Amino acid sequence: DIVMTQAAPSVPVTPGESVSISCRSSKSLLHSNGNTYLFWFLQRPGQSPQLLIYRMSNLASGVPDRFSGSGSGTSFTLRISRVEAEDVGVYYCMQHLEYPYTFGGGTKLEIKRADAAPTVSIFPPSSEQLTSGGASVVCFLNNFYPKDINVKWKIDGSERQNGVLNSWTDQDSKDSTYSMSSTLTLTKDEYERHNSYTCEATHKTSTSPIVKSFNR
Amino acid sequence: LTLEDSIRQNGTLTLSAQGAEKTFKAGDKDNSLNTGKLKNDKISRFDFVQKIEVDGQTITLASGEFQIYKQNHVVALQIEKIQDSEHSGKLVNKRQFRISGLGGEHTAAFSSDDPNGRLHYSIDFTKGYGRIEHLKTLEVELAAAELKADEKSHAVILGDTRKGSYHLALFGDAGSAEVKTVNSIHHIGIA
Amino acid sequence: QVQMQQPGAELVKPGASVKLSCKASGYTFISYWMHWVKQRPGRGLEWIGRIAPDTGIIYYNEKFKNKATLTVDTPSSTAYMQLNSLTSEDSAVYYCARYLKYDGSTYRFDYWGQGTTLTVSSAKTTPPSVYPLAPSSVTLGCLVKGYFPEPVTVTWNSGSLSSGVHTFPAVLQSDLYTLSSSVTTVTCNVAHPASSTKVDKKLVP
Repeated sequence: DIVMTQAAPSVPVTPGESVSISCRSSKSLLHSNGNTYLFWFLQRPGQSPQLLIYRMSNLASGVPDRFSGSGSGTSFTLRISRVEAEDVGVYYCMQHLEYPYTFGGGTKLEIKRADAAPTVSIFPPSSEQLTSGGASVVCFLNNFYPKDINVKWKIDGSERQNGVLNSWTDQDSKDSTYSMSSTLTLTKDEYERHNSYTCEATHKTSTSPIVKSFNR
Repeated sequence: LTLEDSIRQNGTLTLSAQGAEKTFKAGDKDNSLNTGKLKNDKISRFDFVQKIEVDGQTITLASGEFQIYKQNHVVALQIEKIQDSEHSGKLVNKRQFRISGLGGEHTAAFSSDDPNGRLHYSIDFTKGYGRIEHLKTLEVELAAAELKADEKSHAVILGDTRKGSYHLALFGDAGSAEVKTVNSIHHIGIA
Repeated sequence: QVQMQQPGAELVKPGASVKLSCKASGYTFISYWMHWVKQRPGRGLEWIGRIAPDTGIIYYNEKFKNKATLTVDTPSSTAYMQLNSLTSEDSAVYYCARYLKYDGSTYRFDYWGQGTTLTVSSAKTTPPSVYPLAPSSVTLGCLVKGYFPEPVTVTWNSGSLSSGVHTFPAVLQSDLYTLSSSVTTVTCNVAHPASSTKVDKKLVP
């Protein structure tokens, strides 16, 4: 089987500059008819792969002029002349010269943008959840950079280490920013035994950490 | 003059030569060609492309050389690039020789890359035996048989090849032959 | 227009079989091959096989020789794919893609199905529990807790409110999934295709 290799796992780039994503093949993708059968694909998170380049250099309908295709035998490269934030995602090369059709590993485009601070949002458990016998305090860390952030909880001034589940978003398609959500799962019982709850975020943005709290 | 059997899948036929391309679309009677207006007793070669349209885009099904023989009253199609729509899905460089011509018939030579061929056949109205030579193939003989309208309203020889099959159509006051050798099944024409 | 419809998700018990469908619309269905692609959770796109509704021929990847069975119904303009003796390593997303039987077009892998999220496990489908999260810009949340299996489709104001939305990836705790979504007459629209549920919750003080 033909082996498609994308040596770069991810490439960083600043908005407005030029990027180059490369892909190598085990055998020449040039057929005797002279046509090189190579595709380039963009998979945005939670979406189906989208054709970008066909025949190694020809742009596909609906693909912006920024995207460019080039290559030879056993060497192929996709180029974005001016990288915008909407280009974040994983780029896949694919051969269809021989069965089995084989994809490349995928190179994620990462956008280096200006350092920004997280925006804390805190939320008391809803009345419906409290009626349901559960209690989940839910904290949001919206629109920050970079992805390295840490989270601490304070139940009545004491730390919590159980039932703390965290989730991280990918790069924002416009803001080039990240976001995070931490959820503290409590019962209707022990949530009713504490008054002060605090969610604390630590980041390079400020020396003094940001914590937002609430009291019932 | 008008060749409708040379079109595939009810598509097009772009014959192109000498900086000019005429597209004969099937279903229209306006398509026509030289009724011997080109040089007689000579094989005139054209570069043809067969195309169809699928979902608003034209796709070439085959291409290659297109040669004709002219008399008072045989079209040959040397395909050089055909599509493997069954397996590869790619326009491969497969070479095949076919014959798809007819002219003005009455009612009652060339081979694959071998332009210099002689057709010496004779027939008398007993109710068509012929010898073919001057070719790469060593030693082919058309087998004599009867003739009839055969629902074509025109006399047809429908002879054999010597284990073969030949067809010659009378005209005026024209044919195609199939032969099977060890190397491959060679297509020959009569004119 | 060309539209290819796939079921959003499907849950089955291990060791059983499943027949994924991919309907087609807006093009001459017999002229196009049908390819199937698996994308497992994490990373990696595998090509499985193509089926020709005109010739009836299936070309397949040897890795899926005994795992996949490709059939087509030209009258209904639908292609099917049957997965057999399902194991845990078959939990993945499966795509269909058109591929014109002819070379020289812009009609190869140019339209992709939305994907079918196939989850194979012994558990049972649980519809989600949706709780609105409420306190110059206002942040509003929406908790979608205790559903199974993935995925869900969180949406705000039927898609009208689409800038500033932050939907977070799910977390697998105690055999069920849970996510949350934010945004900065506001309605949280959650759908769970596996249990066939749509929930519209309004965010109010």
